[PDB]
Amino acid sequence: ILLSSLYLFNRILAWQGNVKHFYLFASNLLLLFIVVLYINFNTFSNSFQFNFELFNSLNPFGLSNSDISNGLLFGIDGLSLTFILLTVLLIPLTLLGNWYNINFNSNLYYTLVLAIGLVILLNFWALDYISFYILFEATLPLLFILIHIYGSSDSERASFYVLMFTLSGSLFMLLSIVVISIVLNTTNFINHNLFVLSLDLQTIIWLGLFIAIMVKTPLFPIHVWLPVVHSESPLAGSMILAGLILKLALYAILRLLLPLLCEAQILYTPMIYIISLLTIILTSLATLRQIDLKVIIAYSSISHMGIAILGVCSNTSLGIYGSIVLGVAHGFVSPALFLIVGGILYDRYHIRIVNYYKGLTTYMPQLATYIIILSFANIGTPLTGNFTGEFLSLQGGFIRNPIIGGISCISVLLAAIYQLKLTNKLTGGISSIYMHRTNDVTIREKFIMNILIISTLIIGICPQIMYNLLYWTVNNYIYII
Amino acid sequence: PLLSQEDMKKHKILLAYRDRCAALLVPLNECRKKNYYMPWACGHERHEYEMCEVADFQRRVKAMDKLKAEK
Amino acid sequence: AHVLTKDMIQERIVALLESFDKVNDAKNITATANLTSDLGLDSLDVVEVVMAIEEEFGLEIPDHDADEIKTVQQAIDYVSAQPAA
Amino acid sequence: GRYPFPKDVISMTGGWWANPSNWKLNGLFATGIAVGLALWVSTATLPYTRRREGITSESDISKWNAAAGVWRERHGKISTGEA
Amino acid sequence: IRASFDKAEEPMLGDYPDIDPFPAQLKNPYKKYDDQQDRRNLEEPLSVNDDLYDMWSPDRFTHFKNQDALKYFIGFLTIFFGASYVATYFVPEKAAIPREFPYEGLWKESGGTEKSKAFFGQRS
Amino acid sequence: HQRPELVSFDDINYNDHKKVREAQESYTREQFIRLEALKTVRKALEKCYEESGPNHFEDCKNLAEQYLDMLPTHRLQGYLGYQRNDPSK
Amino acid sequence: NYKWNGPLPRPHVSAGHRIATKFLGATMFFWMFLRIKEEYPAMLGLHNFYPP
Ligand SMILES: CCCCCCCCCCCCCCCCCC(=O)OC[C@H](COP(=O)(O)OCCN)OC(=O)CCCCCCCCCCCCCCCCC
Repeated sequence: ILLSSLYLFNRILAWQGNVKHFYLFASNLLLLFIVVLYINFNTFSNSFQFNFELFNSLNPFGLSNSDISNGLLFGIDGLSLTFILLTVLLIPLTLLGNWYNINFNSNLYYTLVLAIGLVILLNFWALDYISFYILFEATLPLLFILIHIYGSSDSERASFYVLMFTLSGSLFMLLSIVVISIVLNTTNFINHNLFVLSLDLQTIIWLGLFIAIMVKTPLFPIHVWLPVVHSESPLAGSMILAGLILKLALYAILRLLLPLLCEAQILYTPMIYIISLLTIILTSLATLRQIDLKVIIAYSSISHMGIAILGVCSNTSLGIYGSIVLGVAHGFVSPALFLIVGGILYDRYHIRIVNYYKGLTTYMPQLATYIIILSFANIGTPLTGNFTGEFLSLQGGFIRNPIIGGISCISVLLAAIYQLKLTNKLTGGISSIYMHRTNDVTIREKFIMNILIISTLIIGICPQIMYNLLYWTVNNYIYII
Repeated sequence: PLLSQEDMKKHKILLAYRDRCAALLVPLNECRKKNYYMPWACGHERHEYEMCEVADFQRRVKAMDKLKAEK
Repeated sequence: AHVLTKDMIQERIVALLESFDKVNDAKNITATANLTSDLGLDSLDVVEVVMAIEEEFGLEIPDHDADEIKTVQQAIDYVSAQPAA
Repeated sequence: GRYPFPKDVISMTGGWWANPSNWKLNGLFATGIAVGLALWVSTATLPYTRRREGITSESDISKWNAAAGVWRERHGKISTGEA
Repeated sequence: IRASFDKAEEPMLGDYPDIDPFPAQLKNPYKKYDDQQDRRNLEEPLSVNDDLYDMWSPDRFTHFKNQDALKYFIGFLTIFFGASYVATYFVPEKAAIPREFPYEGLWKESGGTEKSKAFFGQRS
Repeated sequence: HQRPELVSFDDINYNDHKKVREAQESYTREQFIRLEALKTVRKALEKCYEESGPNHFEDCKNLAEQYLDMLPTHRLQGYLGYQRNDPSK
Repeated sequence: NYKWNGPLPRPHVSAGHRIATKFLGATMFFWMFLRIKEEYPAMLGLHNFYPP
């Protein structure tokens, strides 16, 4: 199979010359395969189901059935399945959004994009700390290369930011993982809630883990790399980064931190709430005085992640469900806004300064409708998944701490301010003098945006449709005596 | 006559209307239900309840007069 | 709706000037007449006239342009150049 | 009145003074779809409709309140303000 | 140049024109501009805090000074609230005693219980 | 309809993962049953209120008090608190 | 618009609009009269409910 499929790949490359059709086909097959897996997934059980092990000593190149397990573990539960489905949904759209604007070394570009997508998808399958960390860092070289070669004018500094900040956080994560390894001599996620470390040791390990979470989510005050890396990334890099790599952080909290360091998490929760309220308020305010389109869209994601964090550390089932739903809805909506600003407007006019843009409704009414819909979705209109996520997250946060959650309810207003201030200038007024008329949104762009819009609407009208995968998870991590 | 607690529940009188002549409230509300709350109808029953409330408020103004006189 | 014609503008302006009192004469008002010279209007009287013209046609004259019109032809052409008149 | 407008601009709302030459036949189609959708949903949502009162009996209500009292007595439950 | 926040930025510019910012809303609207709606001509220099002085900026009103408008706002509120509060004193007394209800104020019908009749129950 | 057998954390040796998983799942399922009891209470209260209207206070006092009582205790609380702590000591 | 700076002609208004005006005005005035007659004591304030 693998030999034959490799032959097929080689022949397609030799004859056609551009791998991108093969990659699109492949990613669609992967999506279908994951859907088949969902069909055969038992939901009346809190146990990992499609388990396999790699690089075991008895079978380094195959799967292990040995009675000693020294390789890397993989498997899924409902929580991993949700994000995996999101990933396989997003990857083909990431390939498709750059279908025409890459005219050089295109095969390498598509290879990097598909590789990053596969790395994240595999990362969600990881079942122990070491493999999780391995696949968690494996993206950074690919992101560095991609941003450096296929990025905009300031792409060199962008690539250095995206590598350095994430390494900086990941190495403290590595300290915590090394401490866990040498203290427990185990690394798995299957039974790691069974080990009850001393409170002081929990308090120490929690620091490294949460520093990694601060850099990767990001949270205030170490969020300054994200707006850059977004603004100078090419479209696929921005869509992947906004839609999957940030959710890797939330998945990291739920999988690595909460089951193992429960008591220390209980001790540290108000500090988390300080940091999340900081990120929400301060980044939302800082968004008001930006002049770049992609930078503003990037700043939106940080605030939504702040609300997600407030949900996920609320020690309530509603808070956790809200954090997950908000993560999924953000993965639907933010790639769409990035598609607009960095693939439609940027590919037509090759500029991102806000002053140039005005009154796009006259020549491009369809693009204006899309902007309006996506912006009201981003600020949390009900019947959109974003609203369900923000509402449930805020419920959990208000329960966990009434004052802090009540103040956090100002995020609704702040989000409306920056987003609608942007869309007001973009859609209306008299058509700009600086730019000329160009085509309206095309069939491909409309297809991608329709996919994202219908996904967010579907989970916004009936968020319950996710519950069958998540009803174990909403109880697996809350710590009430 | 003051209505029975059972009767007053059975007719589902509003709490604020449950007084010494909810007895006249019951037929008035029944009339108001048969007609469609039209202003011209239920005249007799409406006047009857109002004349209750006249007597009712009258005993009240006299009670406040007595209270005032004490001071 | 309602649309004006150059001759309509000219007729309204002629009637306007006819009813103004500080004018020298009514018959001498020509299409190319100079208010300053022919009709002998004061510094301020032509100002009163331009205010009357804007009040009549329902427009607003900037300071730099009001003082620029010196003849009735200039006034008629200016009023015909503005779409909402 | 009116003014020139670019003809290439396609909007699902129709753009400027959209008044298609076959508008009466498209209108027949539209009203057919309208009556179809309205009637279908009016019939489909019929089973989920009910009145507010008269659904359950006094028997059920009183027995449920009595059961609630039984529960509150099995546990040690005083009333509000009962102190 | 004029405002404190623009003055704050003067050390932070190096070789960029220190522009005096003028609210674009207050530029008279009868001059001609390349973009009439924004009242800007092409290649006009931009103040560092431009986004606070363009047309899209929050509207500014010229009639009263800001401080003076604050004085008026606070004055209206104070006079209204104080006049109402002092008027509360010079109030006539009513003529009819408040109404009462049977069964010790229907404390049974508004829930209530024998042990707690003060929480639920009318004037009786 | 599945009725998996109930297991408790107190009896089990934490080194047999099958039993530990069963204990976790049993605890969760019992919490969900308690939720169903709370919802049944609430639905009965809604029907009571809607049919009693003005005298809903007297008619529904018991249900209202019971619902308010079971609210703080019949939610989810998750198993980590009880498996990671032994209440005896 | 034949005359300028001169007395204006009597406005021309449609028959229907004059008839609508007459009907609306007649109805409002008649309704107001009927209401005052029917409610005079209560709306003006009479028959004090206090004891003499
Ligand atoms: C460079 C970064 C660091 C690299 C570290 C790790 C590199 C790993 C390389 C990728 C290989 C993993 C994917 C293939 C392994 C799974 C093969 C398999 O057969 O699944 C095993 C599992 C159980 O199967 P079995 O027990 O045999 O019973 C069959 C009953 N009919 O059967 C199943 O349940 C199905 C399991 C589905 C797994 C989905 C995997 C998602 C992505 C697949 C391709 C990913 C390739 C990644 C490339 C980039 C590198 C990360």
